[PDB]
Amino acid sequence: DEEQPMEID
Amino acid sequence: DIEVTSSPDDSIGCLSFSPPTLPGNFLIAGSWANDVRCWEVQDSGQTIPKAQQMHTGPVLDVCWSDDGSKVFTASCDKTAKMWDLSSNQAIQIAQHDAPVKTIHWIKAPNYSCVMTGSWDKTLKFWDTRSSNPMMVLQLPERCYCADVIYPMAVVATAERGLIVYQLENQPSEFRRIESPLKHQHRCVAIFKDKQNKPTGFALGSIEGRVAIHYINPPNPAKDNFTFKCHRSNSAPQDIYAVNGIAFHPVHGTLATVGSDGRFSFWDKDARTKLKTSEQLDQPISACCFNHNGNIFAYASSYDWSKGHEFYNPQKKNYIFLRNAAEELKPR
Amino acid sequence: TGTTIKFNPPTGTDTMVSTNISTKHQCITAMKEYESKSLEELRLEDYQANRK
Repeated sequence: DEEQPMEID
Repeated sequence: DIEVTSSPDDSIGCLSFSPPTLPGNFLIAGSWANDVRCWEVQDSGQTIPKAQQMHTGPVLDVCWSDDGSKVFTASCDKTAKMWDLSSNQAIQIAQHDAPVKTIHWIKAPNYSCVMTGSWDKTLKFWDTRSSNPMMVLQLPERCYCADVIYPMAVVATAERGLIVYQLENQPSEFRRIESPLKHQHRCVAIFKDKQNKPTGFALGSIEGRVAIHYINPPNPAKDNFTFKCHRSNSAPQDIYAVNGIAFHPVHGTLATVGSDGRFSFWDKDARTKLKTSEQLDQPISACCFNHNGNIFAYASSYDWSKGHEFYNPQKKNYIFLRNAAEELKPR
Repeated sequence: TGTTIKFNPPTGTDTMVSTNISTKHQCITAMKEYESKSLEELRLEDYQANRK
């Protein structure tokens, strides 16, 4: 959909 | 999304668009019915079945030659063929001792060959005209996925093997890398820098996790990262496998397809999720882009992710085309 | 040799961002019995044994 920040480790 | 006319009868495992040296756009697809098929794609999206060839085993990978005259195939019958398209003739150019998983065309300033990665733990190079491989390289395990962008090649093996090769003058190992993922390797793709030179690669596992790895970053502890993806979700989160990963050829951003039946677009520089699609009726098995990145293809097929009990031989296998390169444009 | 053992999604744990969650793994090669082969390998064996 719209931009979301990455789920990074 | 728009379907492709006359799709194969079984599950699709690989896709490959035509090089820029050809006018128009053409799509190749390999299926578990041991067949290779071709479609001329019109500007309107109408697809025209052009030709077809067959193996005695399921086709696992396909690619094009640089000038656009040949199409290479990799099958589970321990062989690999070259398919001249103007004459519609397919002869054998490669032989292995086990199914062939990967196939790539290497255009060096000094040589040109076909690379084959197989489950016989080897990596052979063919000149398309001689029955002997001009070079054989050893892999420490079965080959699972690969990618080639001169002068760099990356191969992922079983037991989480990861090797990078140099291609100048002749192929050879550059470095063996400790994998940044702790699960089964599945797909890989190489990305380039601002000066159009190969700089790193993206590794995907079966654990809904994709790693970004640069060859020589200034600060690898902060530059190289790993992110979650393709996980449908107080309640348990289902972890699905990454079945394919490819980069947009113009915007440098990447796409991913997984066993969750969805495909997502990602930006690794800004570290953000651009889009995520709807849940298809069955997982998405393969994907690729066209030469200018204006067509994104992805195939909806079963991937044996849940075993043979979940294989429905009557569910229709679809190939979809999305004319959206701007969904991958960064901000 | 082949997917003769029935599928059973292995369980695990993880965090998500900031809380603690549980996980089910929906891949057959994530189980201990199939951790040594890939999906294409298991699928190819079920084909040659006519277990489609």
